[PDB]
Amino acid sequence: GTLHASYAAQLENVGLWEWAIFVLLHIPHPHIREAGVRELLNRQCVVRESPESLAKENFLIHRLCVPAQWVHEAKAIRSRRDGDRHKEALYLLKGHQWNPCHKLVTRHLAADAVINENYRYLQSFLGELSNPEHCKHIQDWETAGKVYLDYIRVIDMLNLIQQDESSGCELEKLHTKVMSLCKWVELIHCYTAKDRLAQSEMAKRVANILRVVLSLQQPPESMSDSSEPRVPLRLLAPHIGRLPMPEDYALEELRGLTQSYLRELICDS
Amino acid sequence: MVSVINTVDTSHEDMIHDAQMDYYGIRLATCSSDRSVKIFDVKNGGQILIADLRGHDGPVWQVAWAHPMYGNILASCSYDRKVIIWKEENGTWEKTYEYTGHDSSVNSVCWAPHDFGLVLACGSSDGAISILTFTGDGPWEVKKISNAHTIGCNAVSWAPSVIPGSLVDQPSSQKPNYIKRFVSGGCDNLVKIWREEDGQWKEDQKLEAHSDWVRDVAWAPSIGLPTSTIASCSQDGRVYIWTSDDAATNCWTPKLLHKFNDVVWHVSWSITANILAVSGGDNKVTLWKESVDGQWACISDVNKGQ
Amino acid sequence: YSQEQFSEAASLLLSLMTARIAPCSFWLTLLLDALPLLEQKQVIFSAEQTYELMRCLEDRMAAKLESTSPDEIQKQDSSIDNTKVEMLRLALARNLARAIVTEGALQE
Amino acid sequence: LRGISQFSEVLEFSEADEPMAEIAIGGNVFLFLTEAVVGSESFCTDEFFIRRIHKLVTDFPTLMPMKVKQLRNRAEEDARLIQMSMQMGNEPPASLRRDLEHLLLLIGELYRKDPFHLELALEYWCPTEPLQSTSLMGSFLGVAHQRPPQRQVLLSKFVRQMSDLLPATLYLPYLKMLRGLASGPQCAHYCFSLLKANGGSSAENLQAAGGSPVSWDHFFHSL
Amino acid sequence: YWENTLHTLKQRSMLSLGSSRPLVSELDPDAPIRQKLPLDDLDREDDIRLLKYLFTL
Amino acid sequence: LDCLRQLVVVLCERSQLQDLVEFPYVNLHNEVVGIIESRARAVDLMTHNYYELLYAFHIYRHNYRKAGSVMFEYGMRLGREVRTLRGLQKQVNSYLACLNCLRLIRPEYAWIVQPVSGAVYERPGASPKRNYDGESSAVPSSSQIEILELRDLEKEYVLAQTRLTLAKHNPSTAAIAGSSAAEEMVALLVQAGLFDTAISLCQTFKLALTSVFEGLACKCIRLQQGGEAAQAEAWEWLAANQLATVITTKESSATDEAWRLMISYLDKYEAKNTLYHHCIINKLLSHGVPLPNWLINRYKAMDAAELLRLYLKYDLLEEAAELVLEYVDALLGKGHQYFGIQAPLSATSQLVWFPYSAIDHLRQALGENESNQHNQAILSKLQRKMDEYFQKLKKATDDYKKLVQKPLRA
Amino acid sequence: CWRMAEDEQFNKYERAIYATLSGNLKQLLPVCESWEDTVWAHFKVMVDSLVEQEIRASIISFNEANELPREYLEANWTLDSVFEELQATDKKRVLEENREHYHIIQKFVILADVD
Repeated sequence: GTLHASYAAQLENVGLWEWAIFVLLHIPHPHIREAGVRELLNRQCVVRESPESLAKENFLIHRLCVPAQWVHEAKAIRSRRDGDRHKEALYLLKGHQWNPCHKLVTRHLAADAVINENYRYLQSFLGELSNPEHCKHIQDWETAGKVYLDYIRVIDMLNLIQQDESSGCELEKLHTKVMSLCKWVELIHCYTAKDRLAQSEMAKRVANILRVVLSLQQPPESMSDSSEPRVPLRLLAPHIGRLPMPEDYALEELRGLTQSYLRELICDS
Repeated sequence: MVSVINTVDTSHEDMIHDAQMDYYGIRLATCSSDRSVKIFDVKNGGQILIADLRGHDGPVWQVAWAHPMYGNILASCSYDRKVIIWKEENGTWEKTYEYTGHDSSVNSVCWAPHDFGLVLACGSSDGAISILTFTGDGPWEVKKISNAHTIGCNAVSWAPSVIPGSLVDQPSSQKPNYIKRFVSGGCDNLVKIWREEDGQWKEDQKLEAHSDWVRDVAWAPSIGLPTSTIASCSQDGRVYIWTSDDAATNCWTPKLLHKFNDVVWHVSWSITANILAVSGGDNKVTLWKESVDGQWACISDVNKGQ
Repeated sequence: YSQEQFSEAASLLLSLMTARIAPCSFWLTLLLDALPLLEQKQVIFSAEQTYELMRCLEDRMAAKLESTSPDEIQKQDSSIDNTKVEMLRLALARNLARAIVTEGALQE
Repeated sequence: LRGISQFSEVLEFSEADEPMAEIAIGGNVFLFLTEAVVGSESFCTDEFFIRRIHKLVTDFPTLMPMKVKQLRNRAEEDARLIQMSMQMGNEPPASLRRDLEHLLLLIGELYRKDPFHLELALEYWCPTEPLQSTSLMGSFLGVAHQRPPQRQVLLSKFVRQMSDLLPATLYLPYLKMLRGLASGPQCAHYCFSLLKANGGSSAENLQAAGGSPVSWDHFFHSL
Repeated sequence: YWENTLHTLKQRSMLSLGSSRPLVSELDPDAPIRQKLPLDDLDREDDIRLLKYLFTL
Repeated sequence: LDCLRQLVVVLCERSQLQDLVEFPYVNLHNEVVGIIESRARAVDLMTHNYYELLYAFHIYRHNYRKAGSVMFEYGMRLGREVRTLRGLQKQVNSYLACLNCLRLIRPEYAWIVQPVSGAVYERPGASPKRNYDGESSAVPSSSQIEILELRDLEKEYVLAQTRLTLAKHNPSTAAIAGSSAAEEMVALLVQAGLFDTAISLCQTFKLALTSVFEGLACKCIRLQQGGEAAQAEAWEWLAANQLATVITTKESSATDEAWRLMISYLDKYEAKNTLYHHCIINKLLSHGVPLPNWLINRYKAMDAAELLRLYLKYDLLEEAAELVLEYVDALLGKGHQYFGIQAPLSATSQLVWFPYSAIDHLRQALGENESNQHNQAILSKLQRKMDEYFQKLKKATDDYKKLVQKPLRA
Repeated sequence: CWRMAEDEQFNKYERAIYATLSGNLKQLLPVCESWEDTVWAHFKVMVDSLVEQEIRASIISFNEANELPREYLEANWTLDSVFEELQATDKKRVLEENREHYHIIQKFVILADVD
């Protein structure tokens, strides 16, 4: 143990730390070997992709047979120290650390991605986490990570329906998913003022999507020229009242619902 | 040949008590009688002061960096009976926690292995040791070992999370048995090993070889060795190395490393557990290494020239 | 005020408050004395004048928050003053609504 | 020609403005304006002489900003050539053009005296804060917030641009320019504020000598 | 229930001796929550043990 | 609808605004509001009173919520489009009218709905914004809706009122003040010398008062360096701040009243950390002005170690040495009350933090100048006092050790 | 009991006791460490939810003023959904135990799926 540790420390000081890993891999004891290799990776692994860093990583993975997971774990820990939450999430994903990745994405990346409308960026992480083999290992996937993914999928399906003259079957699938999202957006745990802002923007967008879907599900047989599309209030009101909206917007929505309900009562007399 | 790589002007207004590098060796924390903790970025032979942390009402004795997986966290302890937890968020340092559960000077702080979470041991001149645990949810949890040392506890140091040899004897499917242990030194001339059992701290071992106050204790990092090693130093001018070859026998053997002509204040292991630094009242830092025959030799006497 | 010259009285009162010649301790009483003029059927205080009164009420509230060490928010004189303040807020809001309507009707 | 080319009806000579300006700069125009025109004892006797040369000097950076950028890049090249010749122990080449140095000296000498109190140096300054002077309660034209004229924004950008990474060859000409532009009560206060703003950006890292050489901290620390 | 907290409260009523950690002033189960004050550390450990066993039962 | 548009236009042109308000508009109410809103959106805010008409129209029908929304939209557009003293006065009046309308509503419904700042109100009839390729840019299908509560409208009202107070004090600033954020407005009020209005604005927006204290310190410095003209100009901005006790005794200079104002603000606005005192001292020292004894004595009682670092930062070695001599005398028991030290150096007293590193920097800075017999006399006086302290500390530590070594027989 | 289970000022086991008693699965799961504990928590809350639904359907005079969460009241329980949630867990121990031959047998015996 002294010979392996002393020569590995000499190689670390000379900057040949990839060969210090090779020296540590000769340690007979598996737990001591594993601890020493991970400790050296956590010290010397660089997050910046230089041709030299990539040559050293290729040497460890392909010649030394070191698990690529441990190199990615060390890069995730280093990215956390540097404050780069994006690279931390990327390396936790590549490192097969699904639970830490999901907690980081939901607490720190999801709100900033929703507020900036960068849905493709949030979908790259949540899409890979959504695999049926990974989801089983993720704590609280259904209450957080899935809600953001299902929200992105509802936006993507609405953008597709705006570009193609779509069949009524895709509109019913969109309606059922939007109605499910209205229930799950309330259950998002908000820790920061940004998370509340993102939850309120999701709630506002989901309510507007629900109105558009309910307006498009109508057969074209009520064209009396001069009234806005008749949104059925009985299907809309139970879902708008459950959405975590800002007080000003909830009051505008309730004023719109009360004015449209008064118009339904004036047209049925 | 040991060579000076860099000289840091700390701009402290009074005596510096401790100086700790972060896990990556890119940041230096220092603490002083001036009641401040200073943090420097140390890169390419430059230093930049990045924080002046104020919150102690007396001399700050020790600083300790937490493991980087929990972010940039620093503990400090002081004569003012406080332990302060500092954290960097978005490039700003703040006081995230203050512990005032000691009745006298808190002389030493040491973070546990990261496998155990955010756990801090604190040794005090009230003779107690406090274990502070942060679970991520709610307030810091506190376990106090009352009367850990008679007169006072001077130093605390955590054992490695994995027992020596446990990676060699495991057939491919049992998780390493993580045992929370630390060593303490006190004004009762004792070195004591503590173990957590059933959520309570017990005195596991009592190590008797010093004839005056134990000033410092350092548990050696276990990199692939089958042995546990502790260093201790004392007011009696002695440094002992304690070895245990079997974690089941609980048998600790003292070896006298050296007898200095003055008090020995500090002992610190290299990260590779192959060099021991020893700091005396003679203003010298000596470096010691074990030879293949198990003999300890002084490999550097760094005279403070200038 | 006794001679029923309400417009001139209102202007003087406002001047006394804005000239900062009044002791801070007397500001509540002065505001309370404005209360009957604020609740008159005829708009005596303009929208601008009402904003000024509102500012004075806020300045006081701010001054009270700076003078009260956290250890004396517990004895029985905070409830009457709070009621007076609420009454004043309501009166100021009502006058402001009336003044905007009247001033706006004259500008059309 | 550059002024007229902003208006659609004279296309035939629109490209002839830049080559004529390069020929004029090649003829030492700024040096001649400094020594022969502004240096004449009789230049300061007629207000309209000052207004017309003021306009000529201020129209150059406002109408031809790409030529000002070329003169700067050339002065930075010439400064590198002088530094390289000095390191080799050689005399600097006699073919070096001082066009930008002469423009800075021209601005410095033109504004050195204001005998008619015209305050024409104010076009180089942009107020960053509204002066709370409560003491002229006496003209009933409330106009909050005119944006400074586009001309004054370009000239104040010129003064700031000329300070950024200043070569050792332009140090003295730039200080002489600022001295000319600091003639008058408001001009002096804006120059004071500029030199104060240049010092404030680095109190916590004593190992990088990255302060602007044109700052109050540098002047008094040097003394 | 809360024998150590009760003991410390009774002792504070009898001796004005300085600087002991502020503890709950009332012995109803809501007192720690309502007052945001801790129990004695022994009573808190005894309650954590008891609650774990009640959950197991 | 076309006849209704014609009726609304002709009645507005004929100034017959009463008939337009009194008409029942059975089922046409939303269309009338839409027509008058569209015209109020199309027309210049200073020439025609369509917002005041919409407000009268909603007040008459007891629709206080829509009346408040219209007057708030009017106030916002006036702030954007009409950056004149008269525009700011109308903006303050429209926000006041909005606040009054919402106070007549039950608190549960006292909220206005706004499209977020950056929602392009496409002017109805603007040609679709074509991209470079001539395609109609798809309308961004999320007008994010912001709900404004009465407290947020009170902040916007205070902000418009502070813009109007600045524009009344200096009519040239009206154009700048109209666009200023709350932070920029604090800087402009501080330049004008309207410190109470700046403090009120900092309290409403929860901004740091640091810029107010720096600016007041800068005005006090300029007054102390300024001739008779600066003293005359100072009465104008001093009168604009609530000195609750201006007794104009014929003997107070404008500089003395500016310092009394500073003392009154430090007393009214205590920060938990010495930040405001530090900021003032650091500003005074940056201008080479001698520190007032009252400020030194207050700061000695709060943080003498930070004061010593400030004197060292500005090379004030004599004052730094006198402060250390007095602080050491205070620790020894002479004048301990002047430094906030509850108990002097005894075996049983709490450990006072001794700023040893700053005192060692002072000893180094006094020692680097071997030529100055004065610095050596100070350094020898300081050393002799440090030795007296270390001897008394050793004795107090030995007497503490003896107190700890008497056996517990009780 | 539901509100007491959500209040983080209470101990995790006190929260879990009131969570078991009120049907709050989210506050019960953090103390369930084994497969058997996790299955018990889902089935216990399923039975409590279905019982609460039948009581509310039968009693014409429920005052709306005391809302339990809609997610608990409108829960569409199936035997399969419990074992799907057990496969979606982040708890490594439960995922390992869910592959044991007897726990696979017990799952299929519960589902009544012999095939």
